[PDB]
Formats: sequence, C-alpha cells, structure tokens
Amino acid sequence: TLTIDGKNKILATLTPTTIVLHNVDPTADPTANKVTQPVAIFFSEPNNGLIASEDTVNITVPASATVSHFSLWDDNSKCVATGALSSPQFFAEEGIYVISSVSIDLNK
Amino acid sequence: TRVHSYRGVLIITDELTVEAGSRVSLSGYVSDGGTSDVFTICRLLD
Repeated sequence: TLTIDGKNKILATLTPTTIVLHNVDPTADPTANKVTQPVAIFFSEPNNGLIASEDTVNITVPASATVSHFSLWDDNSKCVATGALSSPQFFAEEGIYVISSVSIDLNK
Repeated sequence: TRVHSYRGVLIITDELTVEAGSRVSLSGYVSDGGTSDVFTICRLLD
C-alpha cells in the first residue's frame, strides 16, 4: 500500500476546481445530465491523505429540476470524481443548493 | 385579521465525500540464472 507521505504528494495534483450537479449517476458519459452550471470549488493542501473544501459553495439549481449526483470537474475538463447525494431532491421552483463541505480522501 | 402567509425557497444542506484505496502487488523470486543470449557450453582459460 501507499505511504502517508506518498498519498500527500499524489493528492497535490488532482486539484478539483469546479463542481457540477447531476440527476442520474454520472458513471460513464459524464458530459450528460449537466443540470447546473460549473460553480467553482476551492480545495486545501493535502494533509494525512485528505483534502477538504476551503469554504461553503452555493449551487444555483434551476427551477423544476432534480439533483441526485454530482461530479468534480478539474481545470482541464476531466471528471475526476462522481458521487451521490443524501437523497434525490426535487427543486420544483428556483433555489440554491448549499454544499457545506466536500472532502476527497484516500485513507480507505 | 389577515392570516396571509408567505413562501420561500427550498434550501437543503448535504455533505458529500468520495474515497478510494490502493494496493501494491509484487512478484519476485530468487535468481537462478537469467535469460541469456547465445547459451552455449564454454571452456574458460587463464
């Protein structure tokens, strides 16, 4: 397995910059179901093989939309991480989604 | 009396995290020679 020192070095190159929400699990064809806009997200320096978001980000979800999954698109338009939310939520009207904290972790 | 109400926006908060793992696999064995070129019998001399 990798070392704590090894994980910290490797994580310093992912550098996610933007986050996009999805309605269907974006496994394969990540360019589809791009419900929201690429809101920017900032990550901190690696520490014990773990990066965390620097601050809370707000997602401007459009009206009459359903979001269940997300994706962390990097600088060079690559989907580096998929993922599901707590529960599929229906934004029947205009609203904003609050992402309190998103953390990428390799200690598993 | 009015009783008139208002309406807001749907605000939700969730914490999402995706993780992965790593494993290193190695296969080695004690050297018993090695793939050589021109494997022929030899007669050394000093």
